[PDB]
Amino acid sequence: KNPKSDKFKVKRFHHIEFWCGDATNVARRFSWGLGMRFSAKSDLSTGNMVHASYLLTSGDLRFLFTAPYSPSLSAGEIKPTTTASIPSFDHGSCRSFFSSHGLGVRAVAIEVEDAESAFSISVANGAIPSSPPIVLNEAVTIAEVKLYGDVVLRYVSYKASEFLPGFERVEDASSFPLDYGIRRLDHAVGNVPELGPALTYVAGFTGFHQFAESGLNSAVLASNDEMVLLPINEPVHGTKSQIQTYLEHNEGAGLQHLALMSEDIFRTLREMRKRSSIGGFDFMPSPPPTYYQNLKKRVGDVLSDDQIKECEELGILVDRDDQGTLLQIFTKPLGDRPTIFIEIIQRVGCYQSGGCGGFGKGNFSELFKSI
Amino acid sequence: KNPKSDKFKVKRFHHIEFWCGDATNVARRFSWGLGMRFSAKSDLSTGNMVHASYLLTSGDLRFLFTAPYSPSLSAGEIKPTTTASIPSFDHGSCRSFFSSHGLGVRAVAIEVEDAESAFSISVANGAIPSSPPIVLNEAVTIAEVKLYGDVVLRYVSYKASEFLPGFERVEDASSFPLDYGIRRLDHAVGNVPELGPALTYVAGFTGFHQFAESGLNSAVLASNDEMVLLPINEPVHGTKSQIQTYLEHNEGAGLQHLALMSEDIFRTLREMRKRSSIGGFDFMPSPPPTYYQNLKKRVGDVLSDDQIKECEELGILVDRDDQGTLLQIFTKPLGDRPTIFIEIIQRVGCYQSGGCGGFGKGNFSELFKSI
Ligand SMILES: CC(C)(C)n1nc(-c2ccc(Cl)cc2Cl)c(C(=O)c2ccc(S(C)(=O)=O)cc2Cl)c1O
Ligand SMILES: CC(C)(C)n1nc(-c2ccc(Cl)cc2Cl)c(C(=O)c2ccc(S(C)(=O)=O)cc2Cl)c1O
Ligand SMILES: [Fe+2]
Ligand SMILES: [Fe+2]
Repeated sequence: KNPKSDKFKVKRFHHIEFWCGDATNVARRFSWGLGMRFSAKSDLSTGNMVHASYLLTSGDLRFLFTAPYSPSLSAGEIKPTTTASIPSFDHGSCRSFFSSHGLGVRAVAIEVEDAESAFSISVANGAIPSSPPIVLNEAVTIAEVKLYGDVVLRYVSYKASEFLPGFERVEDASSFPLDYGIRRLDHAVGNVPELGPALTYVAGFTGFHQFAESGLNSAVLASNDEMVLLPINEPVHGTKSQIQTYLEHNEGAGLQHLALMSEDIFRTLREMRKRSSIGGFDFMPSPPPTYYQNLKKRVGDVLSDDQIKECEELGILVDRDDQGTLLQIFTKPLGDRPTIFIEIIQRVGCYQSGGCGGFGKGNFSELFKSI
Repeated sequence: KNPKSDKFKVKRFHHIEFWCGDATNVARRFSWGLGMRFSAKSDLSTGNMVHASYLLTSGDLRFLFTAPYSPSLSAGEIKPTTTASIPSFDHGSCRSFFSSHGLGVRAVAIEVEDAESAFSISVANGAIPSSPPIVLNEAVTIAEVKLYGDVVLRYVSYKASEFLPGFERVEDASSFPLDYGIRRLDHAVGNVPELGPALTYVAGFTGFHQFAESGLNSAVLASNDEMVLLPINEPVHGTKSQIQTYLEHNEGAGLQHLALMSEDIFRTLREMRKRSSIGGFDFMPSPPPTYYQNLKKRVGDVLSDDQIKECEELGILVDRDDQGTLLQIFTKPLGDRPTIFIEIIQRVGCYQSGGCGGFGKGNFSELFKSI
């Protein structure tokens, strides 16, 4: 069942903010690799003396890339006089986050009905406050609470093309319209040392209900309509687990993978694979000959032999459950450390029902099986 | 005149090493933007638990991109037991360099006859030692001395496709052969607060001879054959200077620009300009209508009206001196801060004579003039 126990009104995923060393180069790599458009900016050219922030958009998915300038530039500023466009930004936290964890997701942003209320309620139910609700230009309100490790859950809300006050639109010869068909964030997954408490903490302050060898135990938390999915993994050892390997290279808990829905996974993967070796993203090694042999018996009704074989061409993995089918594939790590990666997905069956077709639990032993 | 006063035998530029936050994304941006090939690597996959280093090559130009992993990975190592492939690497210095200056050049590497001797001699003539000569796998010897700010002059020497011991070749489906025609480093320029002492210091320890409004005073230091060019600028104020603007955003002295020679500047600029908005590098605003009108009188004999107008198409600036002509164009800053940039050049007239045609001093008042 889905209890619908949300403690405050949640709408949709709103954006993912990466904390980087140099925002410019990462966005520009991400843009070309993922087919994402340069749509907004906040930096020196827009009067921001604190941080450089660049927004990539594709359909409704928004990726934000941020880095700190020399503190010397804003040394005359105080919070009340700040030129930062994201009031929660902190030079030390960012440099500290980036030193300890490397390129990674700092904030999972969700749009809510009233972020002020979202923050209060959440903190009343045990959330660790990170940034208090700030009202920007009397139009947008943001707040932040701790999610897991140094990742924050960011609440955004609008009085109601615009990202945020202070961000300028790139509407231009500077924003080419790349688009490899990716459209929205499906899920955002965290790696933590202990699942239970992570779950109890997060479920405790949001009201998100459990949508709930491998080397992992996982659980999925979700909003009332199940359109915000926030899964969490923990490792398991002795008889290494790949979640532990993440925790060691990441220096503790963080965001593991960003599942990005595509309106056509075949075109998305043609386009992304054309660019792997030329500035884009590499993909995990393709499953076997045989794995494409066993899909013939199990996805039949979903997929004609033609649509199948072309999964074999693009290294797409398939899985299924009573509610539907799902097409997925995984990138290699996005940066230097073997930590955060990206998943490209498309769900068949089920607006459509959030979480349609599972998350590929099936694929594990059915890749395996083909070797 | 050129005195030929080198204190030790110098051969050619050998490589430029950038210190980055995340080496992976910068190399991958640089590769696509500049038409440079992924040729070698040293990282976790090659057994390097200390740093991730990725080599871009184009003709003879080598760009190296390096970043630190979590120190936790090599906590059991001591210098004698290190898995670093570049023995001079230091986790703190790198993170400290990167925090203070942001994306930038850490090392200007020159190949010498004997780096051990190069280091001793230089330190005997007043160089500030940075890293002592280390012999790698009984084949290559590197040493480092301070150049200016936190930039080091790196001496490399071979017992004699290989970069260095410990670097693996990417010879593969992983190293696509991009090539927009860039072939070698022409010059490497530093911005410092005071020109005199910088010059006296550097000229003092190398023996490099002086090959020697704007808002700057500059001087060019050069090797015996004048194939290694190491120019230095200082600012001038009151009656801001753009060198001062660099010094403020960079947090002091550093490397200003990398002049990259192309075997065909028109093809290099077609290819680079195709990619500006799609993961590549942006170029400074093109000079006027009129500037292309005045080239008609002054480059005539060098360039037919056809070859000229196509400078106007690509925003290429031209300049000249008795020894020859030179074609040049400048990128916008390569990273977040308005600091380091790249120059694309091609020299006509003058093997060819190092420094043929000047550095574009002429272009300054002749851009100006066209506005
Ligand atoms: C339940 C949840 C939402 C957290 N979830 N669980 C997985 C998942 C499944 C299996 C393994 Cl090993 C690891 C993960 Cl993270 C998961 C995956 O997106 C997933 C599915 C399959 C595989 S693969 C390529 O077959 O082995 C890898 C991953 Cl990472 C996911 O979302
Ligand atoms: C002598 C030396 C080797 C250091 N050198 N000097 C310049 C130079 C010339 C003029 C100004 Cl303003 C600044 C620099 Cl750095 C220089 C340039 O490569 C150069 C030439 C022209 C212009 S522009 C586009 O006309 O104004 C800008 C630059 Cl950055 C250069 O190498
Ligand atoms: Fe997933
Ligand atoms: Fe130059």
